[PDB]
Amino acid sequence: MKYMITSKGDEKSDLLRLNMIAGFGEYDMEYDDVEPEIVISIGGDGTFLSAFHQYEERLDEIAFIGIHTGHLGFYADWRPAEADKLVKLLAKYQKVSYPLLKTTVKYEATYLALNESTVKSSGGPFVVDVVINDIHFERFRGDGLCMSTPSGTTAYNKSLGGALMHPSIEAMQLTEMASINNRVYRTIGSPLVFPKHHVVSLQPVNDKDFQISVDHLSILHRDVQEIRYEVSAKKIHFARFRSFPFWRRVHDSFIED
Amino acid sequence: MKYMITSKGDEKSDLLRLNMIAGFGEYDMEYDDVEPEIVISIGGDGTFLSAFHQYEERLDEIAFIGIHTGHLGFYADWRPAEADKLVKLLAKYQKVSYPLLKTTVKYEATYLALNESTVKSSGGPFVVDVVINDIHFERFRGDGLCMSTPSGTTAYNKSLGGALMHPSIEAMQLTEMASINNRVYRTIGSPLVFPKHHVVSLQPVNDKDFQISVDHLSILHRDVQEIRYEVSAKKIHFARFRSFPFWRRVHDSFIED
Amino acid sequence: MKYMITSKGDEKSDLLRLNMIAGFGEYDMEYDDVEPEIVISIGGDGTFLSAFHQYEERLDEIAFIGIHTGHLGFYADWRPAEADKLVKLLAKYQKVSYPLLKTTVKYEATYLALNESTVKSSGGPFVVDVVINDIHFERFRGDGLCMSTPSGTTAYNKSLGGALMHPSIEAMQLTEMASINNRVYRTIGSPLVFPKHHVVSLQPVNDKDFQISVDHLSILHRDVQEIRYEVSAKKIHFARFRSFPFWRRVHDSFIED
Amino acid sequence: MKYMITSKGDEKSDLLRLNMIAGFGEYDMEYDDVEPEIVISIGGDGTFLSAFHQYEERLDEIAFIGIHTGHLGFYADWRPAEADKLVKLLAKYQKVSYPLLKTTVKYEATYLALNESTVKSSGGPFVVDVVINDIHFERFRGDGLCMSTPSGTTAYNKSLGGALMHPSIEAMQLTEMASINNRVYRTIGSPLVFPKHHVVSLQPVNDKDFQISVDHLSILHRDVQEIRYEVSAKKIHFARFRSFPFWRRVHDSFIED
Ligand SMILES: CN(CC#Cc1nc2c(N)ncnc2[nH]1)C[C@H]1O[C@@H](n2cnc3c(N)ncnc32)[C@H](O)[C@@H]1O
Ligand SMILES: CN(CC#Cc1nc2c(N)ncnc2[nH]1)C[C@H]1O[C@@H](n2cnc3c(N)ncnc32)[C@H](O)[C@@H]1O
Ligand SMILES: CN(CC#Cc1nc2c(N)ncnc2[nH]1)C[C@H]1O[C@@H](n2cnc3c(N)ncnc32)[C@H](O)[C@@H]1O
Ligand SMILES: CN(CC#Cc1nc2c(N)ncnc2[nH]1)C[C@H]1O[C@@H](n2cnc3c(N)ncnc32)[C@H](O)[C@@H]1O
Repeated sequence: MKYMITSKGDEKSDLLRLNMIAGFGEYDMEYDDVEPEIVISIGGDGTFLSAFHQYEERLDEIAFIGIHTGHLGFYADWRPAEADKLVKLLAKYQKVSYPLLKTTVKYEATYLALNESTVKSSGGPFVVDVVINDIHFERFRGDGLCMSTPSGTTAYNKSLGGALMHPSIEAMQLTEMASINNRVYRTIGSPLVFPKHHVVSLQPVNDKDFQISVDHLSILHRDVQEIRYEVSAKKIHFARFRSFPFWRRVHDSFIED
Repeated sequence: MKYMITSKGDEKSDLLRLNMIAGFGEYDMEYDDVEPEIVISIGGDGTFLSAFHQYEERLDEIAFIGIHTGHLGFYADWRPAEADKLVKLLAKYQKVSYPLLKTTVKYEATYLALNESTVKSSGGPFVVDVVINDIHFERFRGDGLCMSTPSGTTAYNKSLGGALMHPSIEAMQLTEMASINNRVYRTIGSPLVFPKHHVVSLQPVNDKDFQISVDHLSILHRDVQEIRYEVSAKKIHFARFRSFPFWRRVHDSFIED
Repeated sequence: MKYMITSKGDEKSDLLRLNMIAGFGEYDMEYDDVEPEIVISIGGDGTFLSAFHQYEERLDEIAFIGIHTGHLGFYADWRPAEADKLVKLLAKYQKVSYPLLKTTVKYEATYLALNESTVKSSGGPFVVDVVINDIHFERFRGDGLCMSTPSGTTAYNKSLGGALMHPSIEAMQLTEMASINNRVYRTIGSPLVFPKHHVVSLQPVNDKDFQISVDHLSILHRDVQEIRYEVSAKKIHFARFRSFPFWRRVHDSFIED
Repeated sequence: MKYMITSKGDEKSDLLRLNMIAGFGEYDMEYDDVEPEIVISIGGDGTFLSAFHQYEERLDEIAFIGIHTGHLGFYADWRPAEADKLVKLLAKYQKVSYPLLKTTVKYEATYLALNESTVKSSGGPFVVDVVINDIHFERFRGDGLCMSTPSGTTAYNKSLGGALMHPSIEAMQLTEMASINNRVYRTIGSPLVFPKHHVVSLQPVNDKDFQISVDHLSILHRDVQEIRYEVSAKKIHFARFRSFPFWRRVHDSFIED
């Protein structure tokens, strides 16, 4: 089938990429970066995120694979030494799917996030009303908010005090960035975990300009009327070759390897 | 059908209980506290928890209802003024189910928790190995651990920094109590959210005596070899009469009412 | 003696300012906004912060006073109804002094902060080496860092998890903003409280552009070689007329009033 | 002068203790465990804490020294290889003093803490009114409270989210253990740092039995009317032989060594 390989760009990743293309050439495998069925990322989790967004319009037809040439990643979770075994088994596997986060920006534009989407103010203070399923929940004032996917909970969400969720749970998690809490403003404080079909809506109070991020991309959006978050109906599909449990991936990354 | 009413014991709850029994008497309703189909709790969330554990052997055949005579509760979420309307509609509704936590103590004994189950040391230091699906995850040293149900996340879990999960998500959440983290002991720190069929196992390192709690009940268990946590196959069934969304219940309890 | 009054600008503050000037005119008091001995702020804590920085070059010769026309402030801690009594007693008091934070930016420029000084990245990732008294302490990667004065601990420092310090303690407190902590980057996590004469130095790793804030002012600094923090030798002097203990000010602002 | 050596009890500590006594015998040094001027602890920080409380009645006349036979401690901060050099220099140094915490239990009894003093309930719920300098600050409900010395901030205080304070600051820090915060109970949440002469008083609401700890000692106190915390007028004196800065001790223990 058709495949493509993206590289971090350094010497180690480019050389491993050319070795895998050479190995794939020994099989009935066609290199195609327009309509591939297999997308292999060689580098780090950031390289994988770029590979994800490069082909986010054909997610239903692609199985992703991440190879880490540096430290272990949560998406790039295979070592370079296993690359030849990867080529062989790719040539002849199972698939697993992770949930995604859909962000809607109304002035509308839509985006998919594999890790998270965050909102911060343009320059002045950040004040938004948080609406959950069309009911006003809180008026947040602080540095910003972060809405994370399950596989994203080990990233920005973790540094903000959020919980780590197993990626088989179809949910999204909202966490706060340095909220003010006194006799005036009151926020929930705790991270919030929302199931599928729940819609979390951010609405401006005064300033309507916001710095909105989706994974690595960050854009200053002007004249924003609303930001809608919900668990996406689309999922990202990984090629699975052996058992690397998520909790073991957490242990190896944060406890010790 | 058969019903029973439990009371907090104070004058307000006992008087409301006798008024509801009198109202139920005007219908084809039989008071029975042995095999009831309807269990009404009048008091607080603690009164509801006692009502839950009193009939935990017939959960599949009971619809629970909570009336709060004090402040709003997450289980006792109906005001005394609605009691007469409750009697009428009970006489002729829909049902909603929340997940439960199964705790297994091997020396074995099993328990169901509606809020959470916690483990603390008998007297000396608390050290346990945390095993997730038969793989060693961390060696925890600290004050204790708390495993929460979704509806329990707004209780002890919240005070420990855990996330608030909508009760439609079949999961359990583990949080830490004052863990040591230095060049010796290392814990994950973040709360962990586990899906159904995941088994979290606590195993002793030196001391084998532990103070184990399940909701309000707390027992000193001796010669403990293992404590197993998993999302229960059983669920608690609530009688539903109108929409009181969980997130609104969170807003009314923690933001303002 | 000479005095001046600054106003938030709204109708309530301007009208109270003109009433106090009229009351001061009934005494031997000279309005002077060039070399005043008394600086009265009417508005909120933000109005007071602007009054502080307007006269930061004559701190040793000025007694500050804050009047809150909205909610209680930690610097604007006197109600408008007490303004006439303030005029009388000003005309004939004691003084109390709070510590300040000195920030040095080397490319050098120096700044005084009454609340705090923060460092965030220009656009990309924020990575700095933290040096305490000329010894490397940690390599911080995250959103930013905040160094707070004692009276500033109830402001940005509090939202970041820092401790509240009584302003009689000559110290500064450093807190983290969403730090990464895994098998690569390692930060202390806890807030750090430094005494007088301790020098905390932030040094760039790759990017040398930083968004540096001092109280309300925020400047993008380019080609930064170092940022030095230390407890200032200067202090801000408040005119004291009665006992409003700091801990009571904390209770009234955060517990209830 | 007179000296004594306490040992953890294991083979390594006892053997090092006998070697130091033999080395001290080659000088005009008298072993005395009744009225020593030098108290050497060989083991861990726990061994040092026991050595501190064994001679807490002669703190003004004793210089303490800690040797760690295991991992580095904050009080036992000298390696066994330096023991012979310690004997020589002891025979002929400077002294440094750390602040202590005085706990008063009224039914009265007084205690000194080098690390911290904590309060937890006897069995039921823990509810106390927190009084700061004779003014009611908050009604705390939760697992307990911890009042830490500066050198104690790296111990229990750190695991509870408190700040790390340099031990030259004469202060005490109060932190919360899992407090309830809703529309009923309200606590400050943040750690509180109190200067000298400030008195923090814990007063019972219903239950008058409390589990009170001071460093390693923990006693169930009955019929408690009040618990008073204040920075002690006494200090612990360490023998200083070279520079091991506190912040370096923090870096070596928590960042890496
Ligand atoms: C760095 N870029 C490529 C990547 C990655 C990645 N993904 C994961 C994952 N899923 N699990 C464990 N590690 C991971 N690394 C963009 C990502 O930087 C993260 N980020 C931004 N600011 C952060 C902060 N202050 N603290 C922690 N993280 C932060 C955001 O998550 C953003 O997406
Ligand atoms: C008090 N008893 C009856 C009840 C209740 C209740 N349940 C909920 C709920 N689900 N959501 C919102 N409020 C709720 N209250 C037993 C419960 O006391 C909670 N608990 C114990 N120590 C705690 C602490 N340090 N901090 C917060 N909570 C604590 C444990 O959760 C235990 O189950
Ligand atoms: C708002 N401006 C005028 C003021 C004030 C003020 N000072 C105090 C005080 N000392 N104590 C109690 N309340 C106070 N309000 C500038 C201040 O906004 C604060 N800030 C910025 N971002 C924040 C965040 N994410 N969370 C909390 N605070 C934040 C920074 O502290 C900055 O200095
Ligand atoms: C273990 N025993 C001897 C010792 C010591 C020690 N002192 C220091 C110090 N000053 N700095 C850095 N490490 C230190 N270790 C009693 C001490 O156990 C600490 N502790 C109790 N429960 C804890 C928890 N849940 N989390 C962290 N700590 C806890 C209490 O602090 C108590 O005093």
